[PDB]
Amino acid sequence: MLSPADKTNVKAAWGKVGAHAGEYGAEAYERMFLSFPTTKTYFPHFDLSHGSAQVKGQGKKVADALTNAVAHVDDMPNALSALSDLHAHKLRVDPVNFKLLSHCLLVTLAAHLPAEFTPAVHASLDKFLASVSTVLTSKYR
Amino acid sequence: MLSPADKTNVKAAWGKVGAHAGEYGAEAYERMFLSFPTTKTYFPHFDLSHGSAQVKGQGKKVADALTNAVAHVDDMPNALSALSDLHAHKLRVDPVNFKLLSHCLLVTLAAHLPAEFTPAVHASLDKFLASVSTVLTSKYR
Amino acid sequence: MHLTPEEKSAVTALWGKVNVDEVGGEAYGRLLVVYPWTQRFFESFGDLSTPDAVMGNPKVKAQGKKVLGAFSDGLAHLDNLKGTFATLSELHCDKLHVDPENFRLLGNVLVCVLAHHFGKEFTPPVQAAYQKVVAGVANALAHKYH
Amino acid sequence: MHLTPEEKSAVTALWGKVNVDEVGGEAYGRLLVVYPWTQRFFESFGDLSTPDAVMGNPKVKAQGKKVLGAFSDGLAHLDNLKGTFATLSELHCDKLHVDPENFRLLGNVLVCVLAHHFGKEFTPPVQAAYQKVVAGVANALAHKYH
Ligand code: HEM
Ligand code: HEM
Ligand code: HEM
Ligand code: HEM
Repeated sequence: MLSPADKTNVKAAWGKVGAHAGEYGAEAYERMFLSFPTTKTYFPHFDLSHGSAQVKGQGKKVADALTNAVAHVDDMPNALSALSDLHAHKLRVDPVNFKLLSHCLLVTLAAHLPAEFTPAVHASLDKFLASVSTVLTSKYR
Repeated sequence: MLSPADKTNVKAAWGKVGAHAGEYGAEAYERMFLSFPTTKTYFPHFDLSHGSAQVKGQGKKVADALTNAVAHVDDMPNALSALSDLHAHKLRVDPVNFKLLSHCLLVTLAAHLPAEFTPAVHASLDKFLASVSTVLTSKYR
Repeated sequence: MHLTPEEKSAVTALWGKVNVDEVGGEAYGRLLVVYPWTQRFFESFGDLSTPDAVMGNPKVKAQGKKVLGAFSDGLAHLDNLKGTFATLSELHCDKLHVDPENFRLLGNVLVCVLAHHFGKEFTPPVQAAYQKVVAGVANALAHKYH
Repeated sequence: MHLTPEEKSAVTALWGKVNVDEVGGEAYGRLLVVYPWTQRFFESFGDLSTPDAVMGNPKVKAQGKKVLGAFSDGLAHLDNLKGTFATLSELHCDKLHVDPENFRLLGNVLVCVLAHHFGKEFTPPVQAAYQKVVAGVANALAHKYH
C-alpha cells in the first residue's frame, strides 16, 4: 500500500524525469536484456541492438503508461485497466519478469538523478513499481 | 481476485479438511523444512524433528487462521489484521517464504484429498493461498 | 548433481511405479489450468478454455508424454544433468523462446501430481528428494540460455 | 558463475574507485530502509525509527563496513567464491540464522548504490558484470546452508 508520503515522493521524482521518461524507459529495457538474458525470450521479433527504433518505441510507451499511473496514483487499477488486460490475455509475461524490469528502472533512475535518489525516495519508488506490477498481473487468472 | 466459483471450491475443499486441519498444517511445515532448508532459519528455538510438538502447535495455529480466512473470504484484510501486524513488525519473515509454505500446503492437501483435489480445485486453492499471503505481507513497508 | 544415497534411492524406487504417459498428461494439463499464461506457447493445440477441455485435449496429453519421457531419461543420468540436457537447453532458448521460469512451474506441478497419485507413500523426505531433482533439471535446461 | 576477461577488468577497474567504508554504510543503511524486515537481526543497534536515524546510526555503519570489507576481499577470488566464503556461509546459517534471500536483497541495493555513485560510468555492460558478481557472492554465501 502506498502512503501519502510515498505518493509525494514518486510525484517529485517522476516530475524531475520530465521529458526524458522515454529515453530512460528504453535504457531500462537495454539494461534488463543484458543483465537478465532470459527476458529476451519475450522479444524474439525485435531488433535488440543498441538504439533500435523498436526498443526506443517500447521505452516511450512504457514511460507514458508510468506517467499515467503517477497522475492517477489513487486509482491505478482503473487507470491501467487496458494494459492489465493486454498483459494477462495476450502478452502473458511470467510475473517474475516485472521485478527484473523494476530493478533496472531503479538503476536507471539512480544513475540519472543523483540529487533526488535519497534513501526515502528509493524506498517509495520501489514500492510504487511493485504496486504497478501487481496491477498489471492482477487479471492473469 | 477470487470468483464465486473459486470461493465455492475453497469452501468445499476446506470443509472436507474439517477436524484434520491442524494435522495437515503441521505436515505442511514438516514438508517445507525438509524441502526448503532455508526456512528453518526462522525457527532456531524449535525442535524440528519429525513428530515435534512445537511443529504440531505451529501447524494448528496456522490452520485455525486459515479456517478464519475461509469463513471471512470477502473480508480477509480485517479478519487477518492482527496477524498481518505480527508478521510485518515482529516476525519479519521474508515474503518469498509464504510461496514455499503455500506450495507445501497444496502438496499436503493433494496427498490427503484424492477425490477433491481436481484441476479446478487446485487452481482455486493456489489463488486463495496467494491472496492470504498478499494480506499477510501487506503492511511490511 | 549430488544426492545422498537415501535421496537417490527414494527417487528411483518411486519412479519405477510411475506410468510416464498418464502422469505426464496430468502434470502438463494442470500446468496449463493452474498457471494459464503458460498457454502462450500452445495456441495451435485447440480448445484450452476450461479445465475439462485442457485435461481432455489430446495434443496436451501428447506434449505431456514427450516432456516426461525426456525427464525420465534424465533420471538415468543424475550425475550429469547439464551434459544430458544441453541440446534441449539450446532448443528451448534459440528456437522455442521459452522463459525458463516455466520449468520451475512444471516442477512444482509435477510434485503436486505425484503427491495426488501416491498419497501417504509420498512422504516429506521423498518429496524433498524430488524437489532437489526438479530444481536440478530446470537448472540444466536453463544452462545454455544467452 | 563465469566472467569473461572483459567483465573481470570492468569489475576491478570500477572497484578501484570505491571508498569501501562509505559505500558499505550507504548500502547497508539503504537495505534497512528499503526492505525494513531485514532490521529483525539488529534490535540491539538502537534507533532505527526513520530513514535519517537508520542512515546516521553508527552501529549500522559499522556493520556495513564489516560486510563490504569481506565482499571486497572476495573480489580478489572471483575464480573460487565458494571456497572463499565457505566459513562465513556456515556461520550465517548455523549461528546467525540469516535467510539467504537477504543476501540477494543486499546485492540489488548495492548495484543501485553503485549506479547512484558513478552515474553514466555505470553503463549497461558494467551493470551486467556486477549483477553476475552479486548473484555469485549470494550463491556462495548460501552454499553451506542445511
Ligand atoms: C512496469 C511494467 C510494464 C509496463 C508499464 C508495460 C507497459 C507496456 C505497454 C504500454 C506496452 C505497449 C502496448 C501497445 O502497443 O499499445 C507493452 C507491450 C509489451 N510489453 Fe509490457 N510493460 C511492462 C512490463 C513488461 C515486462 C517485464 C515485459 C517482459 C519482460 C514486457 C513485455 C512486453 C511485450 C513483449 C510487449 C509487446 C511489444 C510489441 O510487440 O510491440 N512488459 N508493455
Ligand atoms: C499461510 C501463511 C501463514 C499464516 C496463516 C501464519 C499464521 C501464523 C500464526 C496464527 C501464528 C501464531 C501467532 C500467535 O502466537 O498468536 C504464526 C507465528 C509464526 N509464524 Fe506465521 N503464518 C504463515 C506463514 C509463515 C511462514 C511462511 C513463516 C516462516 C517460514 C512463518 C513464521 C512464523 C513464526 C516464526 C512464528 C512464531 C512462532 C513461535 O515462535 O511461536 N509464518 N503464524
Ligand atoms: C522438464 C522440463 C521439460 C522438458 C524435459 C522438455 C522437453 C521437451 C521435448 C523433448 C520437446 C520435443 C522437441 C522435439 O521436437 O524434439 C519439447 C518441446 C516443446 N517444449 Fe519443452 N520440455 C520441458 C518443459 C517445457 C515447458 C514448461 C514448456 C512451456 C510451458 C515447454 C515448451 C515447449 C514447446 C512450446 C515445445 C514445442 C512443442 C511443439 O512441437 O508444438 N517445455 N520439450
Ligand atoms: C555480501 C553479503 C554479506 C557478507 C559478505 C557478510 C559478511 C559478514 C561478516 C564478515 C560478518 C562478521 C563475522 C564475524 O564475526 O567473524 C558478518 C556478521 C553478520 N552478518 Fe553478514 N554479511 C553479508 C550479508 C548479510 C546480510 C544481508 C545480513 C542480514 C540482513 C547479515 C547479517 C549478519 C549479522 C546479524 C551478523 C552478526 C553481527 C554482530 O554480531 O555484530 N549479513 N557478516
